[PDB]
Amino acid sequence: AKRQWALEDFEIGRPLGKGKFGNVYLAREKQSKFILALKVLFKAQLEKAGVEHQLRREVEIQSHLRHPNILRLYGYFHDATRVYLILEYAPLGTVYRELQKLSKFDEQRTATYITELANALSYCHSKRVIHRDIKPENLLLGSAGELKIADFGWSVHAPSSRRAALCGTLDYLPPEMIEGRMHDEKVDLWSLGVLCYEFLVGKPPFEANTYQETYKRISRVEFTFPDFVTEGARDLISRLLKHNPSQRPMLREVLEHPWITANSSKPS
Ligand SMILES: CN1CCN(C(=O)c2ccc(Nc3ncc4c(n3)-c3ccc(Cl)cc3C(c3c(F)cccc3F)=NC4)cc2)CC1
Repeated sequence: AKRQWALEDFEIGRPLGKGKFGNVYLAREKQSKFILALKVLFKAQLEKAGVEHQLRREVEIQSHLRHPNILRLYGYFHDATRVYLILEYAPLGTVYRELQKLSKFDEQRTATYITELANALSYCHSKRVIHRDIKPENLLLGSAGELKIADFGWSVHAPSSRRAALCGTLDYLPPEMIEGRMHDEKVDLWSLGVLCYEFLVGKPPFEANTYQETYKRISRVEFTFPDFVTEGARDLISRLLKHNPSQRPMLREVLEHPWITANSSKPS
């Protein structure tokens, strides 16, 4: 006799954004006045796009994860024409918007994000959840500025025009996935390397003018740092962006890396 959710349970307020397949609203649960983000998906659009499967998979995985740096799915329900996801509201919005605003983050902000991300991924891997999307546009910020990995990235339009895709997003694809090799939890360490670089620099490390060059840069691991990137950061990013997934660090080594601990001092 779990909770049967119904639309009637919520007061809906201002739109927070348009998705590919519907909209997200600021909402309150009526009795409690608790604030949350209500995501509405239109079944006819889900069907047209062939994405129901993505939605059942994530809802299943997501309903079972509880971690302060993973955006919580509190529940879901549907009617004849709509699916509703009752999601944690992150008041500070996306990390991507904040990176656009600032162009790049400092070392403390970056290293603190990486700690949060490493903790969340390490929790995911302990539940056999692998290959999480941690692109900036899929990271939200709580009221204390804590990072939250968002659910259901495929339901939101990719940035502006900047990101190109293939079997996923080109800029974040690891070499093992583009040389058709087997892939495992070690993809998440590659992602973390790309993200750390993007945080510090303001663009991802293999960004190129064509789509085939971006691909060659990844497979060859051709990246360089702007002069302002400090040696501890270069060291971490270089350890994360190893061509061979096996030589990528464990998440615990990321968490105890001296650059991370010098710059991420917030008690976990
Ligand atoms: C006062 N202003 C300040 C500026 N604002 C924001 O930028 C902003 C945007 C969103 C939020 N918070 C928030 N929290 C949770 C979620 C969303 N958005 C939200 C809003 C719109 C859309 Cl389209 C998606 C999502 C996603 C979400 C997702 F499901 C996948 C990937 C990325 C996401 F943000 N998850 C749920 C807060 C501020 C608007 C309000």
